[PDB]
Amino acid sequence: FMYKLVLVRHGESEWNKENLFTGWTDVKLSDKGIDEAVEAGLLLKQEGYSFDIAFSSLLSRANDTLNIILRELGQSYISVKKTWRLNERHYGALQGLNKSETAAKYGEDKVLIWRRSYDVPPMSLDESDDRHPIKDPRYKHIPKRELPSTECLKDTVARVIPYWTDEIAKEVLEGKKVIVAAHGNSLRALVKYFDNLSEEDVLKLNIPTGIPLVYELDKDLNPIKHYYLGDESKIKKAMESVAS
Amino acid sequence: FMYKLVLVRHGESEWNKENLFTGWTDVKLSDKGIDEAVEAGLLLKQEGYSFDIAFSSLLSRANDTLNIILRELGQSYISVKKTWRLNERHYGALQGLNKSETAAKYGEDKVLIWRRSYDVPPMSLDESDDRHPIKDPRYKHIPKRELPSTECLKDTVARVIPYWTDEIAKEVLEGKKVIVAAHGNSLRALVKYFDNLSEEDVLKLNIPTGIPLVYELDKDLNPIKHYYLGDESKIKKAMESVASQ
Repeated sequence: FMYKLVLVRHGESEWNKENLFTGWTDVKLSDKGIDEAVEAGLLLKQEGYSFDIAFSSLLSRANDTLNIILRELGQSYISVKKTWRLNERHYGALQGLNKSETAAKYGEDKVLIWRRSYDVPPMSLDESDDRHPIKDPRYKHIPKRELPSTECLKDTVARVIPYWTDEIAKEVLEGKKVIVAAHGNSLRALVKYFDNLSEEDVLKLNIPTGIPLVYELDKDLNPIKHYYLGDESKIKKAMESVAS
Repeated sequence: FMYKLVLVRHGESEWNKENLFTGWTDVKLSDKGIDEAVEAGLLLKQEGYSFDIAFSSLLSRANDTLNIILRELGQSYISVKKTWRLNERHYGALQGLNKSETAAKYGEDKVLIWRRSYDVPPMSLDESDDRHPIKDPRYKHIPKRELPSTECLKDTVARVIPYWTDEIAKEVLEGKKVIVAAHGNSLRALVKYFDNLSEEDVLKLNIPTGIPLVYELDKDLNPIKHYYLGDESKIKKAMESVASQ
C-alpha cells in the first residue's frame, strides 16, 4: 500500500439511552461515550498510529471524541479542521423524538418508508422551528439554502463527498496521515464511496462506535483493504450495539 | 470599547512540582492543571463569554487547556489554530534541570545574569542534543535556522508579535471573538506589547495560571483596559504561586 486513512465514529451520546433521533442536535457524549473515545485512543497508540491532520464535524460529540483520542496519543497539537459536511445525517422533524412518538405523529407507513429509503427524506423542519440549523450561529457562514431542513441518506452522501474531494483526499495525497472523527451516516457515506456499495448495502452497514476503521489506499486512493483495529469480540459487541 | 480579546495561561504541568525548567519540553498538564482549565472554562461560561476562533501553541499543555475550556463552554466545534510562535520561551540547555543543578553546572554568576536579563539567553542546546527542536517532527515546516537553541525574553517577544500582527489581530479586526491559550512568557510578550511595558516591568510581570485575562480594545486595537476574571482571592493565590515558581 501507499497510504493509510483512519476513520472513527464517536461513542454513545446522552440521547442513545432513550433512543432519540439525534441528527444535528448538538448533544453531549455520555460517560460511556467518553470511555469509548479513551479506548479508541489507547488502541491507536498500542498499534503505533500517529497523525499529521485531523478532521471532524461541527458537532460537539465528534469533536470531544477527537480531542480525547489525540490527547491519548500525545498529539493534541496537530492541525484540526472542522466542517458541517461531516455532520451526522439531518433527521428533520424527527429530531428529539423517540420511535413511538414518531409512529404516532407521522404514522406507521411513512415511518417504514423513511427507515428503508435511501432517497426519501423524513418530514422537514420549518425555518421557524427552534431546531432548524439556520438558528444556530455556528452555521452562519453557509448559505441558508444549503442548510438542510431534513436529509435522506442520499442527500448526506452528496454533501460529504465534496469534502473528501477538496480536503481529506488532498491531504492524503500530500502524504499526511489523516484521521477523521465523525458520525454514523457521514462515515457510511465515505465507506459507500470507497467500496462502491449499493444503496442496499450502505443501508445495512452498521459502523461500530469507537473502533478505528483503517483504509489502506494505493497511489490513486483506490482502497486495497480495510480493517477495524482491536479484538474481534470488542468489534462484535460494538456492532451488535449499533444494530440493537 | 469595540473589541474584547481573552488570554489564558495554562495551569500546572507535571514538572511544576519539582520546579524543572520546561520551555519547549512537551510535558503534560497535572491533574491540578486539568482542574484549573475546568475552572477557567466555568468562569468564562458564568460571565457570558463565547468565542469564534481560538489560538494556541504547538505544546500539548496549552492545547489541552484550550480544549477543556471550550468543552466547558459547549464550543468544542470552533476554529482552532496552532503555532510555534505562541510556544513558551525556550530555556535552552536548562530544559529538564532544577535550579540547583543549573547553578552547579553553569555557576551562580551566569544563573543570576540569565534570570535578570531581557536580552542574554541561557546556554544553548547543541543540534545533537535530544532536546533540540529540530529533532521533533512537529516543527519540520519551520526553517531550521529559525528554530531556537535557546531564547532570552527578547527573542521570545520578537517571534510572538508577528503572529499577533498576521493572525490574531486580523481576526479581531474582522469582528471575531478570540481566545488565546498559551504560556507564561508568550503571554508576557503580548502584555508587554499591549501596555508598552519596560524591560524591567515585563521581567517582574507574574501572569496567574488558569485565570482569563480580558483586554478591551478600541477600533484600532489600542487597549482601553484589561482585567482578570473571577474572585480577588483566586487571583491572589494564583499570582503568589507564580511568584513562587
